[PDB]
Amino acid sequence: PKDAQMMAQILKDMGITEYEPRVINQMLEFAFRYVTTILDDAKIYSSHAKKATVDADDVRLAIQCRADQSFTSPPPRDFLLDIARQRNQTPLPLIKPYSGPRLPPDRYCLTAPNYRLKSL
Amino acid sequence: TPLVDFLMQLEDYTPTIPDAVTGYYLNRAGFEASDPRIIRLISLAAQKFISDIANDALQHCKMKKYTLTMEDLTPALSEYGINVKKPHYF
Amino acid sequence: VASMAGVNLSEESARILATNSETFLLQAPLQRRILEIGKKHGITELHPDVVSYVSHATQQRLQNLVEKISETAQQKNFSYKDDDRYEQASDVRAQLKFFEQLDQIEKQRKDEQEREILMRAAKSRSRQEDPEQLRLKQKAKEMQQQELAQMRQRDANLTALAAQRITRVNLRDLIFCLENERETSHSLLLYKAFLK
Amino acid sequence: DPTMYEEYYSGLKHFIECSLDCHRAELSQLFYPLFVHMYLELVYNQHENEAKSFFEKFHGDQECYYQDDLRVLSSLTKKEHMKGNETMLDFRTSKFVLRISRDSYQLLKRHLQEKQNNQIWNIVQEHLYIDIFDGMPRSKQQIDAMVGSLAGEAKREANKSKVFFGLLKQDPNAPPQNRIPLPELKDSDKLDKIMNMKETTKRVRLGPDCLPSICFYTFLNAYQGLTAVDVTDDSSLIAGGFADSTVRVWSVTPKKLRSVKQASDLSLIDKESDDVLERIMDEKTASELKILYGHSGPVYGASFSPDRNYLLSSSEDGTVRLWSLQTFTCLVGYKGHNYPVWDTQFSPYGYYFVSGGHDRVARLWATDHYQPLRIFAGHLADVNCTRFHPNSNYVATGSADRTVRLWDVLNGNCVRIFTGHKGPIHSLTFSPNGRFLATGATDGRVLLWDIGHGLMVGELKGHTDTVCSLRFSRDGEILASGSMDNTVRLWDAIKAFEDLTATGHINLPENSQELLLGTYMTKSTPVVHLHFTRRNLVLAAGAYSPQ
Amino acid sequence: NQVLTKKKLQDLVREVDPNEQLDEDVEEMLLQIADDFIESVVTAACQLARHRKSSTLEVKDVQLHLERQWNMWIPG
Repeated sequence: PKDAQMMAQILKDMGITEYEPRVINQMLEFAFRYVTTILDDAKIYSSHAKKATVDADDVRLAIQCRADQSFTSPPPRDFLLDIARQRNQTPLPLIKPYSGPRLPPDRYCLTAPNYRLKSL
Repeated sequence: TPLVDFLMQLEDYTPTIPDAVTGYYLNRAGFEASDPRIIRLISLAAQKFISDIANDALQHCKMKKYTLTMEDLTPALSEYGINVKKPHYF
Repeated sequence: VASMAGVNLSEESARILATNSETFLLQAPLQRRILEIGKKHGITELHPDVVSYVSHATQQRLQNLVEKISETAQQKNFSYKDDDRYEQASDVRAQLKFFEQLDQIEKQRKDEQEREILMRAAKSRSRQEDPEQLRLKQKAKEMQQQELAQMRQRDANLTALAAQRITRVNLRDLIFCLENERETSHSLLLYKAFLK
Repeated sequence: DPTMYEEYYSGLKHFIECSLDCHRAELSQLFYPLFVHMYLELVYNQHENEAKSFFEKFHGDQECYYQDDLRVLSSLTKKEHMKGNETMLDFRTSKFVLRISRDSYQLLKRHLQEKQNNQIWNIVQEHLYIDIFDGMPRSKQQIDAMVGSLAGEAKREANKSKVFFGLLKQDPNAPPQNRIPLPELKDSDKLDKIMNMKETTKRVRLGPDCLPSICFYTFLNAYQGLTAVDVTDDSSLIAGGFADSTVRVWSVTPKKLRSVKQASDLSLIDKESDDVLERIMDEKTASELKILYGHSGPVYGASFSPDRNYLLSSSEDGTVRLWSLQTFTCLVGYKGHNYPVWDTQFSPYGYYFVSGGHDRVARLWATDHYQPLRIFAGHLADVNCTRFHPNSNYVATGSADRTVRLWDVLNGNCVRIFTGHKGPIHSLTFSPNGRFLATGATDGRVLLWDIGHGLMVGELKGHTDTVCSLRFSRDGEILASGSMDNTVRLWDAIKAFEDLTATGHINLPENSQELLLGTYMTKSTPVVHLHFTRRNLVLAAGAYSPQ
Repeated sequence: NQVLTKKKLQDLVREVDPNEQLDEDVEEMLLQIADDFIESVVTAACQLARHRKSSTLEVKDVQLHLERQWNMWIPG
């Protein structure tokens, strides 16, 4: 196909030699889902600005307002290094010698009487 | 306790989806088969969801019965807030 | 409202009956708050019906989150053991009570072993030099047994003289209602909340 | 400025390739960081056409080991594409370290302090550190051995901190026992070491002559993909983490897996009995296989505790789970990552554990707190591996930004940075001495690092695909390597450490051929785990994939 | 500077449950979530207003960001 032969070149440019045949079919299904939610929001933004033609600033708005919600990322390095030094300053606690099975408080564990219904 | 009564009746009930298949997709998400009746209620809830979508789609087909087309699933899931996608790339 | 059979309509209508079965932001500091973010875009003045619309929008954001954390803060206040339609299946906590009793027994055993080692340190017909810890510490053991007797006669002398559930919402209930919704699932406010 | 970046970079490219060959191989190090820092500054200032032209003109003169980073960069053409990458966002703000000699830096600074090239000199002194050592300029096959990372080839001032790399109990390199608050040694834990030294009595000296026997424990069907294996310290249990969100414990000794009795059955028996543990076992529950459910995602880490209770597992759903091996249920779910936790490991003393995830940190937990104790947050990509030191005062975290970092458990400080891998590190192991560290990555290279000197001491380059499992022997005589080429290679881990600076590097020997004692090929089976029995017998586990 | 006065938030809980008490940590996180919501909504609404070539930030702009990204549908 046309758009399915370009999908095998996006993977081969990323060095993916081996892949399942259903991999191309659902990256095209995601790419179709992504463009019919940019352009669906683009004509919502065009009707907000009251213009009959969806021009390039509408797609510039609908991309950056969908990328502000959908595609997130891990926390940044200046945020990870601040919560590290706030946590790594606290000294390590000592251990009670014969406390038993060392566990968190019981509202943080998964150890409850764990009931079930009576069969009748 | 209407639902507690129903789950107690769910022993001796065989659902449309098997418990070897409903229990497989529950084990995939961490839900382990402690009680068969609970697996059966989950199976029946999934069945009701698919059946309700199908019945709405049939009312749309009768308005425009017989064949279920993507243009029947499209207004049927639109009241659910679900925008279904055409394939369009095959 | 756009969807007549919408699926979040049936959620918060059945959630309220589950909690029944057990903000109005300040207009003066908010109007300065909108205008300062408007300097970064060129939105120099705002419409007079917006600062009360954002306050109605902030209310329905937190009321959709206060109702959501209330139906999981009452999920923990359902005691099964009062009902007898339910049966207990696996208690790890009573096994832990057994472990606590076993640990007390082990500590007693360790104390006995230490006493035996002290006695061995100078075993003779008569007390032997520095390691004669048996001569003094064993007398102290007898003194400790005499002290126990006290914890048993105080229980005896005083006997002779004699002769609407409240729901508290933890940070877990707020965290549980953040990783489920699509917004604030991968966010720096939930990621920091794992350390608070 | 931006339209003449292909004139600044090609001028410095013309100066370096016209230099003499002793300084040319060392001055070729600043081709890659000056190519990326000029390309990322073009796309951050919204100069896309010029960025695309620069990428096309200079991408093919970059070293072959950099193809993956080059492909991620070729995708990055917009500014907002790079504003949510968080690896090139941290590459743009950090400084490339670029260890060069003073004999070659004099030729570089005599070509940059002049006004003819004051623009590329302005990019160098803004985006590049330069760490100068007084010595010989390195060869090209020695520079190739120690570069490969992003913000790579770190300073010698990082690798000069005092590291207590010795074992606990005199050793001057050993930390005190009260440095890290380690747990007590119980009488059941002291009973374990009594039968452990009975196994050490039958332990064979391996060396280059008495090559060990390898017992492969293949997973035959495994149509749910096996993603994690661990074996206990005595070869008694084998755990399997699978892609169908299950952990499966197998007993390999002829002794079935039993759960302890329920609380009603324990209340009627008495304690203080000699049998006690035997009395508690339930015989109604006795299988050769126990399946553990509760992860909502593929289990990627698996770690036993040294007392043979307390299985650990981490998965894609962002939780680390502590499974009991006496009740065979889940106890705790440690939710600190929102992202796939790629590895976890218990401490060799069994109280603390470290888990590294997709969120580019490694957390230190203690099995007593719902929150971590130390956050090791200096990596620029995913923390793929997390390994404890044999004294458990130091945590080595390999990662996907081609660096290995040692972290002190006190203060959470990075005390060593080991760069020189070309792919993401997928295996770490420590020497039983505590002096050395073997790391493997996707380039098929096993790099042997010193820990006191912070210097790589050897390079083992026999493997072809990703080296996913390393272990040293119980004596330290042999390092075993298992990779995706379905081979278990054995390396001489005594002849590799025969020699024990201020130049911050040693001349690596190119001796891999003499350090290979043998290569054994698996039948279509990638060697996921490697384990050494206490009688020095190699165990290996891998799902058989016909492929 | 604080827009939510920590007492009207307690009336948002009393309307749902007459018998419920939040923790101080929960209240502070709820206040942070409110502050973050106000900031994100205003920034995107202002992006829509610049798009409509306006300096006025009318509700149409605030109402559009709720319906498309948050699905709130507050009556205007």
